[PDB]
Amino acid sequence: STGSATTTPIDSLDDAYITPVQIGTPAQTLNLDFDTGSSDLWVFSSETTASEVDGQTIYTPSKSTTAKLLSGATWSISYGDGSSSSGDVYTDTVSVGGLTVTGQAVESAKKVSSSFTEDSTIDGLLGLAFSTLNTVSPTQQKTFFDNAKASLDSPVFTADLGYHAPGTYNFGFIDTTAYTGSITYTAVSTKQGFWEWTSTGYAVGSGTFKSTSIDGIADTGTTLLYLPATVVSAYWAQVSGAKSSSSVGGYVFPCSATLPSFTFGVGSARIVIPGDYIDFGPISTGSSSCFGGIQSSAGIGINIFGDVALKAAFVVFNGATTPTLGFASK
Ligand SMILES: CCN(CC)C(C)=N
Repeated sequence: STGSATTTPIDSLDDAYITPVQIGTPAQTLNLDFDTGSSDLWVFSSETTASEVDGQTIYTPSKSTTAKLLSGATWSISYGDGSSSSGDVYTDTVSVGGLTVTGQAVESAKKVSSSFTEDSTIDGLLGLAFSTLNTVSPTQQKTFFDNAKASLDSPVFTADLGYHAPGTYNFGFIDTTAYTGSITYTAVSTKQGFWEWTSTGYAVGSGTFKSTSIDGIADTGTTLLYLPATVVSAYWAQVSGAKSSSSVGGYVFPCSATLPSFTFGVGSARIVIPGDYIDFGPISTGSSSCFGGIQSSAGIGINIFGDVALKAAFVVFNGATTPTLGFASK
């Protein structure tokens, strides 16, 4: 089997991407944030504290003939940005782009933190990291991908995120029309439960390539590109007036600037992030100070190849017995 679903930016800045997902019988369609940095599929629901729902579409398990309470199971998750959610668990039929999994754990939120409430466009998350990170207790549950894998034509999914435009998540096949050149594959460590790999270096604009190992994670659920302070300083040094602002919480730059590109290495291959991808707009409405799309990972403990990096590539998440990651230009 295969599946193919369009993913759409939630706003004009590509702050996140939502993908429609069918849950239950008859189908209830929710728009979920596909997140290769976590491993829980959770949704706003009829059980979510009413004051914490503001415009989201909810899953109502009592209206699904295939929903079954997973007795005794609870979940609780907190993300790198300080947000969180928790609740109980149902199993139900879940379909993405024509690919159907029966008996999928659907984690129903009883509580969500303010940033989720405040984002009316995201009805929940669909985790695509390794199932070892799944938070369901006392019996850990599998991701949608892990459940689907044996049925797929090939045990892979691909992320093709758009810049200020829709893109595609495919399951079970590689669309050879969706990228240019060849796909370069690179080794993955699953030791931390992430799609963790090592970039071979970077360049800033038309500058020379610096060969240096940068261990990090491919994370569709993170907006920006978080890299070591040395690398980030070298980038912003090429932008007149750019500075790190503790009050704003990162590097900012004059909105009048033209940003240089940023290149990252994948083996001997190179992925080029155009300068415009690194512009996240005024820090507040009407400001002439703009927020940078490349930021320091120094306070995080891990480097993160988030959407800013991934949207510059066609990315293969290869879930074979020994997983690997593939990157192609597009
Ligand atoms: C987990 C990231 N997130 C969704 C974009 C929020 C609202 N905190």
